[PDB]
Amino acid sequence: MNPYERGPNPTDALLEARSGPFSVSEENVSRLSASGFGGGTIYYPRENNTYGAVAISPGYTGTEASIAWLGERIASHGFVVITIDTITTLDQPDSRAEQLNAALNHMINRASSTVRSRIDSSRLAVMGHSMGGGGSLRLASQRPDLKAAIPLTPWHLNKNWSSVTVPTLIIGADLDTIAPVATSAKPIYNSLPSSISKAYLELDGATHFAPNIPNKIIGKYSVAWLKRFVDNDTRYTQFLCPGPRDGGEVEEYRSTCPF
Ligand SMILES: [Li+]
Repeated sequence: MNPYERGPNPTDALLEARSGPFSVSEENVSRLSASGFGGGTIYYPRENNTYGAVAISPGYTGTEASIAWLGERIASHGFVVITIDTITTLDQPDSRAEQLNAALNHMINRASSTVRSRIDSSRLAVMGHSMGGGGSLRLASQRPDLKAAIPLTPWHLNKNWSSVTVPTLIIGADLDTIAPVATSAKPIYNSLPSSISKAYLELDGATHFAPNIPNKIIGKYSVAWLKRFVDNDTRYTQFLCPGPRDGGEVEEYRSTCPF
């Protein structure tokens, strides 16, 4: 029925494990190869299928090492993911929006034949930490063709992204003092309309930098959002709707369920 389904039927434990069910290979992107971004590493499933593609940007002063684990973990579930370095570590969100677009075009048009052939270039997503998260919002606003956006503890000058129609998962951190959710992630979340697919997930006991180490909640619901909207995979609806309990790693969850 759904031609884009990949991998076995999902369970909690499957989505929580450090690695998903697809075995993955890497392709190095040199800075000299990258036009308009700082290079990075492409993780892809070795199995010969087509998959959506995802570009992930780090945040201010951040390197790709800060987001590496999340690239390989998402890839291990059935996606082609590039984690990038940016042109300079001090680039601001709109510049990162540009580099995320550059990262997507590198994967689709510039990567080796082994990577390009595994990509359905009509199904793309962006993700970002902090200023990279504002990059994801800005490019999503500019590229309503994208199928998903996951800003992690995001910050952008502007908190009004009501013009975005891409299905967007905002992840915030309750102890975040650098992009406090009160002024950034939650104003960003509430700016998106009820008419689009969206959700807000606030980590419990979590600082701005919780996305930069392996985190089973971020891994689980990132994959779940990408499955539902990059792959149209309704097997994953049940993880997002009504979505995670509190009381235990999840402090708060809002959504426009049902999807
Ligand atoms: Li908390």
